[PDB]
Formats: sequence, C-alpha cells, structure tokens
Amino acid sequence: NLFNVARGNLYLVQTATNGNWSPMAPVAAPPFVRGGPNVRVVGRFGTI
Amino acid sequence: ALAYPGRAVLPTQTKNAQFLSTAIADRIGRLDRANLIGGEVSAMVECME
Repeated sequence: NLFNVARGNLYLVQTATNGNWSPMAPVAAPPFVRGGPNVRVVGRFGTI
Repeated sequence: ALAYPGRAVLPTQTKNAQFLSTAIADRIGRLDRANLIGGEVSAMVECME
C-alpha cells in the first residue's frame, strides 16, 4: 500500500450514504463472498 | 483474429458466439517447438490454427 498497490478483490455495490466512508479499510462486512449463497460467477467471455 | 477463432472477444450471444463459446482455450498457437541449437532458428514447430 506504500507503493500504491492495493490487494484483494474490488466490490462495486451502490451505497448511497451521507455518513463516513473509507473504501481502503472498510469497517463493515463485505457485500458477499465469492462462493456465497445466490451468487454467480460470470462465464468466460462476459457474454450478455 | 481470422486465423484464431478461439481468440475472439465475444460481446453478445450471437449465433456465431454460441459456437465460439464452446472453444477450448488451449487449442491455439504453438504446441511444442523442436529447436536443436540454442540461439539458432528452430527446426519445425507444431502449431494449431
């Protein structure tokens, strides 16, 4: 992180807020894990 | 892009794309080049295209 490299995967939920925000060190829980319930991994080509 | 059909970016599910989506991802490019002398040009190279 000193060398401007962050690790770990990136979430993109829409979180409209007015409160504190700190995307680097989120205090809250992750929106979901990679193999959670009702989650789905998008294919290989990203084909709509 | 025309000699390697397995390398295409597939945007939407076209009638082409529902066949190219079944393309195996290691049937592309060179396979096992058989060069003898290190530094000189190779002998023959087996490739899939």
